[PDB]
Amino acid sequence: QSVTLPANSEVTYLSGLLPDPVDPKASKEQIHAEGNTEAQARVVLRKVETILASQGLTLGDVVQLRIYLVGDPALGGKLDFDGLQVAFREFFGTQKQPLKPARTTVQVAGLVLPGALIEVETVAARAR
Amino acid sequence: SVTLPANSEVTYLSGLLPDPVDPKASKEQIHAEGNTEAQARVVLRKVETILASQGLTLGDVVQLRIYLVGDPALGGKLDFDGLQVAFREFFGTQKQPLKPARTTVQVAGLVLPGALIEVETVAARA
Amino acid sequence: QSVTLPANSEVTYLSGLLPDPVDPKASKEQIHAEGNTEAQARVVLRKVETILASQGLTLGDVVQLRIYLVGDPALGGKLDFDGLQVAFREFFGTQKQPLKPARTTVQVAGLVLPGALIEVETVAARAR
Repeated sequence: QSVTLPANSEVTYLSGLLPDPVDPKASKEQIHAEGNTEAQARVVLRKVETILASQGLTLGDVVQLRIYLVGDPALGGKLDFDGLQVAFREFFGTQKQPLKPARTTVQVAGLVLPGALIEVETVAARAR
Repeated sequence: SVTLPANSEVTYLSGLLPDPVDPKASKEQIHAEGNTEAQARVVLRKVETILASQGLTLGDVVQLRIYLVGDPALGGKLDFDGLQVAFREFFGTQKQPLKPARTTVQVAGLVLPGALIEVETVAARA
Repeated sequence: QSVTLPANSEVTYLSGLLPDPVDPKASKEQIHAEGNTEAQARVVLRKVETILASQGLTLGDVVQLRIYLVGDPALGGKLDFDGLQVAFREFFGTQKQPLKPARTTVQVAGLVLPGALIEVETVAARAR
């Protein structure tokens, strides 16, 4: 629905995050990601957690999540939203972390990393 | 461009979709219908209503991001004019003349089949 | 990586910026932009520079850059990330302007200006 930031909030913007290449040491021309949308989303949400934690922030501090999916051929070229929702539910609305941010999921035509099916963009804010 | 004073209270909405043509139909048949003008009218009303339930109006909007899909009924063509027909009913009006920061891009699809528009909103009251 | 704003920040939101059409007075049916991604990104990033300067802001004040690319027909419909990077680096991470904002680059299906290969959306803030 909606999230409201107090005027005393400290706001942190992340770059869009992609899954890790299977070999981060591969050449610029063979660097690529593997896995289906659910697997890749799980990797990317963990990266968000890790980056946020290194700032003293938690997944409960997320105020806005923008998720860009690439269509999966097995799904008629459509975005794999069900795969995404599985991973997303492991990280948000659970008991370790109950909160859910404002979010948006759209199907894009492509991402910069070959084989990547998901990129996530994050805004977090710690009230004060 | 819009500049927020440092005393602003800022609100983020989730992306908003039009309503399915049959919300009780099965999981694979859920879908939206209508052209861009009609679907934009449903979505902008949801934005209006959600904002009102928080004490905010369309004048409080600072950033509108609009994702359009090509219209299947027109062979996948982008119906930007339809969007602008609906959009003008809500913004740049006389009750509230101001214009928010906005972005309109054509995405490949939305999570609701047949949906041609999603709107993402940022609002702030001093 | 990440950019975090103190709660003293004044935040500025720009509309998405497109490259200029090759004939701004051409018909609604022939209006179109030209050039490859690197050329257009250089035009679009300049509009960001110019608009910020007119607001008392600099490119170092940019906190978030969202870049939407259209696939280049000359690239089989692939996004021209290398062209984008050439242009982007003339503007961010230089020696006069060292800062780099949180950014996201994704490939969309289309933009509202035919022939446009890039739109850039900007959020800026000067701390106080």
